[PDB]
Amino acid sequence: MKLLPESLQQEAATAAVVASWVLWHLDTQLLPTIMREHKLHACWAAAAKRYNEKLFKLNPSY
Amino acid sequence: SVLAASKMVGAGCATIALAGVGAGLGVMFGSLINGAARNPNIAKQLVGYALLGFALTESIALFSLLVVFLILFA
Amino acid sequence: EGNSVAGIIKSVNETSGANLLSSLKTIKAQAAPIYPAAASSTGYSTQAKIALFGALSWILYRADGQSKAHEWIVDLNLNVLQAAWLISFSSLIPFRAVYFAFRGMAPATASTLNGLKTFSSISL
Amino acid sequence: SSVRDVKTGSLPTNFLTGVYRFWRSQNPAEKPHDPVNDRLLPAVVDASDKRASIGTWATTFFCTIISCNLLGLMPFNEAPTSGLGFATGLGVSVWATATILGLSKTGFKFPFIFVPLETISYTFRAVSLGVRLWVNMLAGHTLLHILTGMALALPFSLGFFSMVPATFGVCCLLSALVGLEYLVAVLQSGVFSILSTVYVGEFNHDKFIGPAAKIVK
Amino acid sequence: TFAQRLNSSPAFSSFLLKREKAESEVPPSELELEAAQKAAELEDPEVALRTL
Amino acid sequence: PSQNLVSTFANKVIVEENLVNVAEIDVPFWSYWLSSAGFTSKDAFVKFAEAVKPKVAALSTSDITNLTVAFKRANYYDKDLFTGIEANVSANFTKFETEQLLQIVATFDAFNHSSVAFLDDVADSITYCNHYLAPVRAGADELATLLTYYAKNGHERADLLATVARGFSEVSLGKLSAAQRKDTVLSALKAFQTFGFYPESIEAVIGAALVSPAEYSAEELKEVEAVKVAAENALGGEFVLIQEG
Amino acid sequence: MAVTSFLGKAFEKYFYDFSAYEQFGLNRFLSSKGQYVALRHVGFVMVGVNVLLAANFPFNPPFPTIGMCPAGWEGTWVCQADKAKALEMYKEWKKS
Amino acid sequence: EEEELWLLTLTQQFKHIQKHFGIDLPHSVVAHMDPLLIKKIDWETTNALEDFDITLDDMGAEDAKEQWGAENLSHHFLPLIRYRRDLARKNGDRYGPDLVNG
Amino acid sequence: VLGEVYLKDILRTPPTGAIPANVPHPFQTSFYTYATKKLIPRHWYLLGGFTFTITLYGILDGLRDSGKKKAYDEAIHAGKTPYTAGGH
Amino acid sequence: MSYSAYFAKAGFQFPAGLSALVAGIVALNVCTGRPTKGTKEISNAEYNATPIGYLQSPDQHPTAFPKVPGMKDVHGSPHHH
Ligand SMILES: [Zn+2]
Repeated sequence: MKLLPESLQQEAATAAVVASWVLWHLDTQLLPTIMREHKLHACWAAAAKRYNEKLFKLNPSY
Repeated sequence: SVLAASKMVGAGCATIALAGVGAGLGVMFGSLINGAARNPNIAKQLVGYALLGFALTESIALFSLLVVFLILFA
Repeated sequence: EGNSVAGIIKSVNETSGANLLSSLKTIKAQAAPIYPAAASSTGYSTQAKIALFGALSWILYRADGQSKAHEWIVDLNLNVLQAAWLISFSSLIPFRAVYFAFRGMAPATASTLNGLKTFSSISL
Repeated sequence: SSVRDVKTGSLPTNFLTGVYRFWRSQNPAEKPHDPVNDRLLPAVVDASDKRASIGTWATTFFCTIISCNLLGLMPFNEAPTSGLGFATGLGVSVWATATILGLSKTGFKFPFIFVPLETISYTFRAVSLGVRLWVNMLAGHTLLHILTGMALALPFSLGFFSMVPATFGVCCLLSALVGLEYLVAVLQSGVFSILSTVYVGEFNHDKFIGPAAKIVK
Repeated sequence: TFAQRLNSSPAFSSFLLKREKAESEVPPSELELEAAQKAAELEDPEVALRTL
Repeated sequence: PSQNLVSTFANKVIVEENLVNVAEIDVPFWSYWLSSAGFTSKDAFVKFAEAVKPKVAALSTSDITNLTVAFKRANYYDKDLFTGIEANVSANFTKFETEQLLQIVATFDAFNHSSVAFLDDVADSITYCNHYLAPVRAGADELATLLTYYAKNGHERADLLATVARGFSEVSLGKLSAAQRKDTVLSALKAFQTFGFYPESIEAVIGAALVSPAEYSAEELKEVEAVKVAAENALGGEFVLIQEG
Repeated sequence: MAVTSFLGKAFEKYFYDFSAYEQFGLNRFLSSKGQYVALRHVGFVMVGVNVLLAANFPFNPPFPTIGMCPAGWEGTWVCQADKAKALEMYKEWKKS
Repeated sequence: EEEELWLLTLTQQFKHIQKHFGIDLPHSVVAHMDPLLIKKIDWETTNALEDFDITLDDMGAEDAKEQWGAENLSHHFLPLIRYRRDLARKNGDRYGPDLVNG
Repeated sequence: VLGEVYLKDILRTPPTGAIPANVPHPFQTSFYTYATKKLIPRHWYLLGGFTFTITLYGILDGLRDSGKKKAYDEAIHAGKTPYTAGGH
Repeated sequence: MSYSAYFAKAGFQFPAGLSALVAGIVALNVCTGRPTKGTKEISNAEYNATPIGYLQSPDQHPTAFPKVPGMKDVHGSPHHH
């Protein structure tokens, strides 16, 4: 049993590579998709009242 | 091999700090039970504090164990 | 691919009065969204076969290195102790409740879409 | 150059939405004194520009650390986190990220014997953040290996199918230990990211460039 | 209903959710069931014209 | 004998004609990067304009704003080309982003080129087709260029004014230098007085002239005070400065 | 004709339908289903460690014995604590 | 039936989204049906404002959250706005909402 | 009437012909846009932290190699073996 | 109907930039600068001089399922000082 590895810098660079890939994949592939779903639902839920009142005012059918 | 003998003796004397950290951790978890009994409406908040508290408390155990490793396998 | 409602309008205006009630179902089926039917079941993907063969090669390589190791038998028994928990998680975890809990984690799936109402966008 | 199609409402999307909203909620934005409207909206957008992305960073660290921590519990696998350089490199990385943010706030200027004592107390966060998670992963694997040898010894020196109750008891103890290792894997990933959020939120505070001139009524 | 649409979703075709039903987690209301019946009745457009 | 050879190779192959003849494949790309590197010669851009002129109407939005910025830097105005660019912008205005439209409107404001349909499509694209915080990321000189463009052409669009008034604040005006801030404040206040539109964010313009009135002359201060009194009457109160606290 | 389709359907039928808690009628011996899951977990561990030890044996264990042998190797080449001595004793035991 | 295409396409698009959204709707069908909403959403992720509705919740800004949602779906009224503006242009008048004093 | 040309790229119906391709984010398209728009302006603190930890661990590897080479040098100068051979 | 068959059409797919992740981990594990663990960079004359079994140290070839802990598969260099 050894505490230290063969190279501390190699393991540190492995951690940096893995975490930087998780950062790029999060910011680039995951967070656009997440925010497309979330901001569609949130924009509709935040604008339902104003949207329906504006469309009710525009609608000449009544 | 008097150095390795003292390594075994020193690691066995080194892990005494786990007693104090276990007594403190049990005090903190018993207070978590108490604080959930006082006000359960915020209980899922309190457990979070407990975990965070356990977190920092656990670190005092690991700085013990690290010294044990620094005694045993350095 | 044009507007489907514009196709509904053109197809309804293009029919005669005698043909309208007969052709309403076909005008409905023409401007209805494509839900693509199930294709023929094929082989596994290139990436799926790469994943399975790479997982098997990693498992074999790690089991070989665990055999070569100094405390080899406790390595091969740690594998049994971990596979036991992977077995017991398939039996313990309430996967329907876990699915709906994760659905509650995101606000997009926690509630229904509250958006356009019918009375605002009606056209008499 | 063509991206893949995603089903809306998938379980990984919902899980990562909840995780991101959690680590984003750890450092909430401050309410301004003025009401938020179009006069205050560039001040709000610049406040969000000056705030560091601790939600993205904490989600990054949570996902990578829980992935390595759970890799430690798959068969034929050890955690990368149980390595010293990996876990303590992540810890020194979070401490240096917080320090680089706090230095850049102070104009890239480095910071009455209270200042070296607080310097050592702050500098020990670099040791503690990585050594905690690394020590927990190393201790759990080491404890399992020592415990497994004792369990193996019981049926090696008492017959394969000749000692059922003691072998059953020690395998119950080993199985409860592996369940504890699952709990410790999840907990230490969450602890690393919570302490990451508090360490960077010590320096996340910035000036709100609000309105300097207004119509009073 | 929303539960029937969840049962027809891909997520309930996956292996860990083959035998599960979404009604057992949250059942549909009486309004939701009668509105699913009413919408199935009004899926014929000629019936909708006559009804209106 | 290599020096006579390199003198023969240096005056016949590496010339401006082969430079503008290799720049025919992707001409908004090449005109953009050659104009940024500093190559602003007239005859090359005369060649470049008839290079793009067929294929303008099917260009991308990034290539349109690249070509328009390049011809802004070369200062060469081709009426049929900018009619083609204006028709491209008016054709697919929903695809254009606000920063691209601000660069395009800056080029169309350097010359006096405008249609009614182009102005309505740019205002519709900035207002409706783009994010409402896109003027916040703009920089107040670009927005003041757009405001003076719409004021010069007399096109009144109150929704576009309410959109690009959002970009004027303490932040975006504080990003500018002092002369550029004075020019931007004068342009924005003149355009807002032309339109008769005094939003709640005009005061961040007015304050940017009144926190530092040392750079402003007396007639410019009279103009700023005229817009200040007009905004006081429109917004419904009196204009104070806020101190540090 | 396909192999992975039958493998998926067969593992589904084994995972979901095949239940030895009701097929063997273990509801009389055990209280609940979760107790059966815990005992099947620990029984999986016991059978696995016995198959590994039973698989390849007789060998000098790298894990610490508590001073107990397998009752057939008092001091041959399996219970030896020194490893080089156990190696040469294994060699003179393998020559036989 | 002067403007029934615009109202009926709004009804049909929202009915399909609301029918399929959290269940099985692909992202491609959403970006086909509402491309400008996806564009305005991508602007927030691009310009590091992907937590802007969380920021408006942290600041307690319910009016600004309503304005944010209404300004993201503001393009749904753009076909009607352009049609009525072209009608008023052919009649020779000005469009009412375009003017500051309208 | 309000034609289809007013609805051209603003507002579309659900697809009847085929399901289109997914519209990429600008970050999914190019790494240059991600790097210049979000990775460097927002995450340069994290990148500087990774750079600092790799630099610092290279320094620690240098110190460990210097101490190890020093021990090896005095071991071969003392005439003894620096390493234990062992038993195979 | 539903879009279930549309998603069943697409097979298993990797995370989008996983090839860059595996390339970075492999490039960290093979481009180290130092030689392979256990091995020593010797001269070309010494490499061409020695046979295969003498060049292999016994510490680098452990026995697969060793009956005794410390069994090595090869016995290298009986000719030594
Ligand atoms: Zn292990």
